[PDB]
Amino acid sequence: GIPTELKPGTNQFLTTDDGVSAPILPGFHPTPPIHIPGEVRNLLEICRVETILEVNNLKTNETTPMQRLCFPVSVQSKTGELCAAFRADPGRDGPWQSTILGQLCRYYTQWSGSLEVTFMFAGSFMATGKMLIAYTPPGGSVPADRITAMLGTHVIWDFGLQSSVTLVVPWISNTYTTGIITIWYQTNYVVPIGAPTTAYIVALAAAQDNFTMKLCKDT
Amino acid sequence: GIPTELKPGTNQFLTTDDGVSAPILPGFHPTPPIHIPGEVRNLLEICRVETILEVNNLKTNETTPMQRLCFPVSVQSKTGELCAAFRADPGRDGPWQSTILGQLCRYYTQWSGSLEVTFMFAGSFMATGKMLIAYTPPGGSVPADRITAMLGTHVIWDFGLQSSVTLVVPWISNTYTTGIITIWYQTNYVVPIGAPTTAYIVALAAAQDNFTMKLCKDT
Amino acid sequence: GIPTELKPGTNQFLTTDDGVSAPILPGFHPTPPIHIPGEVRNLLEICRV
Amino acid sequence: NIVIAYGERFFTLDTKSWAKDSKGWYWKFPDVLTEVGYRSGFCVHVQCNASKFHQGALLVAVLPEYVLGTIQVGAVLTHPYVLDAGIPLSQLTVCPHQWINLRTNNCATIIVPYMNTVPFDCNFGLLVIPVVPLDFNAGATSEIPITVTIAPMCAE
Amino acid sequence: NIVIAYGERFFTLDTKSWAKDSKGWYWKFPDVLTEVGYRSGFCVHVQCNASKFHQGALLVAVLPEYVLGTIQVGAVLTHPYVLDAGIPLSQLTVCPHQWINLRTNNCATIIVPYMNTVPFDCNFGLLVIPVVPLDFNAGATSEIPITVTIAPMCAE
Amino acid sequence: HSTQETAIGNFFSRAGLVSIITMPTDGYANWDIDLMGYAQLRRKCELFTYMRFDAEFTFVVAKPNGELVPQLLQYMYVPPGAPKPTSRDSFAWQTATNPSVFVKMTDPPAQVSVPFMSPASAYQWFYNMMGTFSIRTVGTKKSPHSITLRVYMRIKHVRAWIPRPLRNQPYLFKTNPNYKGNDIKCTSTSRDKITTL
Amino acid sequence: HSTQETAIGNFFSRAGLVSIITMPTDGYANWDIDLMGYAQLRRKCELFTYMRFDAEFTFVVAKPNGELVPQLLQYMYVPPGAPKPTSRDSFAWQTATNPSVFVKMTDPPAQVSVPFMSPASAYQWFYNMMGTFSIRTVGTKKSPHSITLRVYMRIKHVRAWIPRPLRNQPYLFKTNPNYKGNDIKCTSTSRDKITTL
Repeated sequence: GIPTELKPGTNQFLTTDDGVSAPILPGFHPTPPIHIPGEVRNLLEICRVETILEVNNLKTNETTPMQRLCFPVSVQSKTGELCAAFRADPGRDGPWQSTILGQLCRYYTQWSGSLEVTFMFAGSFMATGKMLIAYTPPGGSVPADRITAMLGTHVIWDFGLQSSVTLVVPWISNTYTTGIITIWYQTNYVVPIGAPTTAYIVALAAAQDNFTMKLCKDT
Repeated sequence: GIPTELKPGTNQFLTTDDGVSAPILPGFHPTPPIHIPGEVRNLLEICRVETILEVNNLKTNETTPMQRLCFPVSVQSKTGELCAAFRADPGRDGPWQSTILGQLCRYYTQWSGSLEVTFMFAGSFMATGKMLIAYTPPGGSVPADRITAMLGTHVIWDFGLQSSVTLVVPWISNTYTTGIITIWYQTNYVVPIGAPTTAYIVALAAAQDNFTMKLCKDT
Repeated sequence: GIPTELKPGTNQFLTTDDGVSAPILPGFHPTPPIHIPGEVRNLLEICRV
Repeated sequence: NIVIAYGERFFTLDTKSWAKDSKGWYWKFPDVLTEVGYRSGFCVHVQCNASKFHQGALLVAVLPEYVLGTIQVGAVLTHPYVLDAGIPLSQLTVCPHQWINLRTNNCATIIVPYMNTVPFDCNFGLLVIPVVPLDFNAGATSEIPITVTIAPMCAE
Repeated sequence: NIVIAYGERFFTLDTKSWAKDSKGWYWKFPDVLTEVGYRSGFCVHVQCNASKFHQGALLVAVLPEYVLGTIQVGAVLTHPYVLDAGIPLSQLTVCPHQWINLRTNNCATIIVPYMNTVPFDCNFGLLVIPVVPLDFNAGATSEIPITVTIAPMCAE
Repeated sequence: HSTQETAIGNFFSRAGLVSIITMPTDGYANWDIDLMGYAQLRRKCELFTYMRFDAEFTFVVAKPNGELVPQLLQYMYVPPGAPKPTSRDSFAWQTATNPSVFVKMTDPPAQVSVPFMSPASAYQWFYNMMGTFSIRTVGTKKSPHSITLRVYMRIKHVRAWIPRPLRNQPYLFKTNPNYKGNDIKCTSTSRDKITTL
Repeated sequence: HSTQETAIGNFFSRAGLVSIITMPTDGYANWDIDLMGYAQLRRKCELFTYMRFDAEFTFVVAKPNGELVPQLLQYMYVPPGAPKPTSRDSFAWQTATNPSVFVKMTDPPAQVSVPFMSPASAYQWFYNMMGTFSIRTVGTKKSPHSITLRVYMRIKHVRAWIPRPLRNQPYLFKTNPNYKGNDIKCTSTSRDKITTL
């Protein structure tokens, strides 16, 4: 025979080995696969669709969970005041627990990339107004009024012409890094007679094409 | 020596392994084979011959088992009535236990393909008549008369001109799927003087060239 | 190291095996053979007289 | 705005009344056409007729192998937050979906091809869920009709 | 209608009388020609003479290495359902066979070549079994003769 | 960096425990192969609808407390559609069509690969019977040693189709995706006001 | 799918038990090699008439209850036409023309391949003596351990000729295909009428 040797590391069972084993049925021929549409080759194809967030997660909405998908605007609110504010972290608890991006990043540890947040108005056609979607850089502070929030990164969204605005987050990371998005009242909500006084905004969230993650971890 | 390692899965005895062992007689020369006719290379060469079924498996034919191979026709039977009916499953018990197709499919679990059933008349030459060989699709119901059995898949077999009819089953499968073949009296059995009043029909069964099977199982 | 496996049939001693063993004298040079007449290559050369 | 699922005559059902406290409706395919008028495709059309003084938003989305759980007209959803199957409403956009927002557009159509492990054989469902509720003033029409139009394609 | 087994002078034996309660006859080859008139072939011819008023069916089939079990003229089978060997009659068509049906044809011949593990050396049998019994009316001939004609080929 | 870590093959790697079998001093067990045996590997498999893969098993066997004894065992795999052993000395243990392995306890554990055993083209969790295992000790006498073992299962050549929303409610039964109707817990965590960051 | 599963080679695979040998506290056994030893592998071999193959044996040896002891054994194969050992210390155990193997009980089992040992071109069940095995423990003293073992046999390079109708009657003897004449059981199952589907 040929001379051999036993290196240290034999007769052990590692759980993450690429070991080709002997088949239990050598003469079996499996069923040949056919074309089934919607093949998922990577987990990033699921993390790139716009799913609904839960920004309105109050204490009184625990009994009726259908009101957690929309936050309301109204006429009695004054100008230059705050409507909503939320963090921009998919891993930690909060509004990002309800999206598929924040549920697949729980299976990993580190993630880095860019995101996008798409809002949608569901009000009357005869109503018009203006909203301010401000984004603060990570490491800064929350703005106190509409003036200092305009100096940073922001977009003016008027729903009298459009119906959906898309705000893109430049970069997030996780090894504070918080990307607080505030919703400000630029102009007041004006309606004619017959139109409803309150409306609702539904916020969506998805990731971009440069959002990678690693270090798989079981929950 | 060369560095080696012992992967998990050594010192075990699998019963279905392709392991080349050491011969017990290295210097022995076996007898060279000669040409013997009738070589069977696959089990489907045995499943493609027309063997006799047992359709007439009654309770009174257990003492004399020679009468189980033929079912009788007669003159006193009226028109538009049923003569015989049987299932079209080779695996389960019934008329298909007596054929070589239903005895080799007991060694497997799943089978799928097309079959054929060949009838044969053994009556007098001076006799004539007509029979109806109806086949219902799987999932349907048994027909109640000759009228609704004609609307499906059927063949008119007159033994005054021919002597053998071949009915082909389109598809059977096993993962109800029953392929009930009914024998109807189209016209009455007419004979001249001197001719015998009763005759007998012998049913044969074989598989087609697209009948495969897998998942070998010991009985 | 390379991944290996132990098939059923190891640590056994068959009496009719063609197994090349280690020599007990590696540095020894045997006596070279010379031409000796009457070489029997097969047992049928004795059964044909 | 034609959406095709995963990148690959005209029967008209009954009209559902979108009330102020509606929860949702679902239809099982292809059971919805087994009494009016296997391998096939589908081309469904969901459209509603509302005025410019009504507000609301619907979420039409197909769902293959949608099975339910124990607590032609279509049944009414009891708990629309978990869809009576444990899956959330907010993650339903991973399926081929469409938004029916009453501010801009009043039509939604989804092209659904055949999808099964066996080529010849209830395949999928169709959920219409009022995410944003209907709101109006006094004197307007209290109900908004929702009509579903199904068109089969290349039946075998 | 020449059938050859597995795709590769004229001696006349005695005539057997097909009665109404006949069970079957079998002949052992090549023992049937060892007193009238090794490697060889065979060409057997089984034919019967019946009128157009008799009905019945015979099954002639060769069987290599047909051994029996304990309960020129040929012996009479006792249990024709199991052929006195445990094998059934209904599966006998896996051998080279021929059907002698009295409605259409009255002849049957089988070409049997040499078949053994050793080329130079009872090889096969020949079963004639009345599957469908003979039936007639009163006044007709009660017996039908069955003649067997054997022709050897390329004897060595 | 590349996008190799989020592939469908590496997402179902790193084989974990799927069963635990305790055989104290009957003598035979019958464990049905099922993926939904724990809380893990059920929420991860319900992300899709159609899955196609093969299996890879490992039987780590020991005593209840650490040590090993020289005992010979047998792990017989029953194919789908075959009768299970109902006794210790039944006729199913000598069936040639049921493949089995014969390893000892002082042996590195067995490595058995089970192929795709479904009559369809892929598995289906929402509307399979991949197989059952049977473990017994050889011999005609009762072995005086308590035997316990755990089975680890890997999933190779993963192919997925039709992604599905992830389950956020706890399970009650293991046949249907049921939930409790007395309360519906929220997926997200709540705060006191919508303005408090 | 293809027609590979119904081949003649895969139909005689998946080696099963062909013998069981119990040696309690004589010291030697003589087991004749025969295929028709069980109900299996006799109905499957009587489907044809001429078979040509080689053999492959495995001797799984243990105690009556699980455990193993460090004992040295010897499995001597007797060729067809050689005298069998009639005693424990006979002269046949030291015959050089009879090949033998020497394995222990703490050893993975032996793998012995027996070739086609017939003087004709194929085996014949309807009108061979493939060989006999002899198993004993080495030494001149009685070993104080009850030894039992089972033999598994594989069939490789299968070639078949002249298909035959399958046996549906139970066997009585193992030399001739006899049946009982007091009753003839039907192959098929009976029903009350020919019209009842």
